[PDB]
Amino acid sequence: TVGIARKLSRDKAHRDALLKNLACQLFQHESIVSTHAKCKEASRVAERIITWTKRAITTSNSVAQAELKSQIQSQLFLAGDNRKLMKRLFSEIAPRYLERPGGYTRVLRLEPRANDSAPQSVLELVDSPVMSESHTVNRGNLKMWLLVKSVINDDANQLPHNPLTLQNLHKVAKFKAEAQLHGEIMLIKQVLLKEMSLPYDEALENERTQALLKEVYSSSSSYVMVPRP
Amino acid sequence: STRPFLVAPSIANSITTEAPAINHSPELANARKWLPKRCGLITRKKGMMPYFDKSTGERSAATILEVNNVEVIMHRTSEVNGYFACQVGYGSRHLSKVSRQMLGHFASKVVNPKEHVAEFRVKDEKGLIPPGTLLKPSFFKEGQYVDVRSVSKGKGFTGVMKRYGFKGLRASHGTSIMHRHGGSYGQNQDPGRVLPGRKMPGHMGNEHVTIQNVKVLKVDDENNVIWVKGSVAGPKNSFVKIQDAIKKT
Amino acid sequence: YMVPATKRKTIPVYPPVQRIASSQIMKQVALSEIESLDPGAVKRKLISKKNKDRLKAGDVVRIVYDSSKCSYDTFVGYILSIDRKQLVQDASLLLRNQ
RNA sequence: AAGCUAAGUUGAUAAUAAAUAAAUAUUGAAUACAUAUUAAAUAUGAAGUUGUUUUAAUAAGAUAAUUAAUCUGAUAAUUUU
Ligand SMILES: [Mg+2]
Repeated sequence: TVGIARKLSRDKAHRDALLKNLACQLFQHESIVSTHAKCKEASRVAERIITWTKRAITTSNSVAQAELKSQIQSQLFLAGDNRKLMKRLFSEIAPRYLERPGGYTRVLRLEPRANDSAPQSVLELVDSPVMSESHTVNRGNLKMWLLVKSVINDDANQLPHNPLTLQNLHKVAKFKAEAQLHGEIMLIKQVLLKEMSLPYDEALENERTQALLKEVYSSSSSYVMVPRP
Repeated sequence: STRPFLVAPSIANSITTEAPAINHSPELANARKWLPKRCGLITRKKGMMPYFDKSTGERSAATILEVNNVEVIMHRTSEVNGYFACQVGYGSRHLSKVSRQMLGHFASKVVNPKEHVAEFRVKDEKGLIPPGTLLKPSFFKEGQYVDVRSVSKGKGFTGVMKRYGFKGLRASHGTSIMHRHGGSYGQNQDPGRVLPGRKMPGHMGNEHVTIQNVKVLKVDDENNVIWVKGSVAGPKNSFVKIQDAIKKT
Repeated sequence: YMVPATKRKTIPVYPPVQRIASSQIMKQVALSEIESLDPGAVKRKLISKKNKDRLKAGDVVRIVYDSSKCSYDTFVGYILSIDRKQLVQDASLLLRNQ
């Protein structure tokens, strides 16, 4: 009771309702902005739900499967725009994480909101598909977009990529096919260029992307450690 | 090759005399003190579990003290430092965590960058151990008694009811809005103030505690642990110090 | 006029003697204790959550004490509960008799 | 379940020693005796004193480092002992 989770200045039931709601919204929209604390707890729930889904998908035991399904049902409000959410979890959301061991959600710190000074954050699903057909882009993963923007900026400036940026890119790649990733980047890039003032040469851009990918993929003091004399 | 120096007659003719023994001298104080003969070792409180005496079949609550990488770094003497003591280190620590100065110090004494350094004060020069030498749990015998030092769990800001076991007030018989309060905190005008050391709410715990005469139950070099009978102060992973006891030597 | 030529010496850093995983110790100790206590996991088998024919609330049981250790009489009781704990050796059971 | 808790567990009630209070003495004049000394010398003597033990503060001293590709700190992030 004391120190197992956040309390969030709400009594039990209400808190539970809030958290379930947040999870549902995250599943719906892929990315949401809220207070930091709320995000932090919401992620815990969401991750657990995802894992349950995964287990249901995998495990042979019928009994286990049923139980997991029940748990999933319990942990959601399947009513309005969440009516088909159960289906979505199994069919669309859970598969993306089949190989990934935990860390399905990403919390990113924003600026504290001006009126209230409450510290804010983005909570979002990790590998969310950025390109929906009959739509162009999707309301996807902010981090990826940010990375792409940074890359573009670097290119514009003709500076080398920051090591941090490279690390981030590598992380993104780890659970991602190369070609797919490249495609995603390309999709992002055009859109970004359109948004910004910058021009767009297709082939050149492609080449740049390829170069970026290559470095990412194929991997490559005053104190002297010495034995006790 | 002389220098221009003078000298007063008052100071030249002053007969030599030795200053007598001051009680507030370090040397004198040393003599007074009731110190252990041997040294001790630094340990980490890991947890608690039950020891079973196999003959009598009796259950003793025992706390496990882990003696990882304990090593004498250097010692202090009456001539230089005014007391006899050995600085013992415990446990390895990563370069990144250690100050350059401290690294240098460690190098000076051919040890690895330690996790916790502590002096153990001893009686006489005999008690000192050669520096750079390792200590094991085998330094203590099962059955012997030790004195343990560690830092108690912090209770944060505590009321007088919890700190000093004040009785508080009655629960329901008129009593209003003061159920756990300390009551009067002084007398009227004829002190006209609150006396120093009045028991009052405030921080409790996270303080040093010496617990005396604890029995060493077991000592296993293969596991790097000592077993002590009873409860030792502080949380899991707190640094503890054990010396051989003075009351039951 | 000699300028002071500073020289920041490269400080050596020696490795530790012993090699202990402090995070494992407790478990190891527990294991050792259990080995000491019940050779061949006999007492452990009953009370095992993986054994089907274990002890359950509802079982009536006769506890037989060793005569060499103590001089206690043997006790018969209906098990109300088996108390399983974080570590193994301190498990117990609570049984009654009218 | 953890945690917190006592009705639970564990431990302590700090020695050894120094000088003493009331008191108890030795020798021994001043005062041919007597007198433990409100004389010179020499002794016993208390849960009291000094001290010890315990905690907090202070920081003499000691070890090391020296304008720095990872010197010592702070700001910042994830946190709980
Ligand atoms: Mg007691």
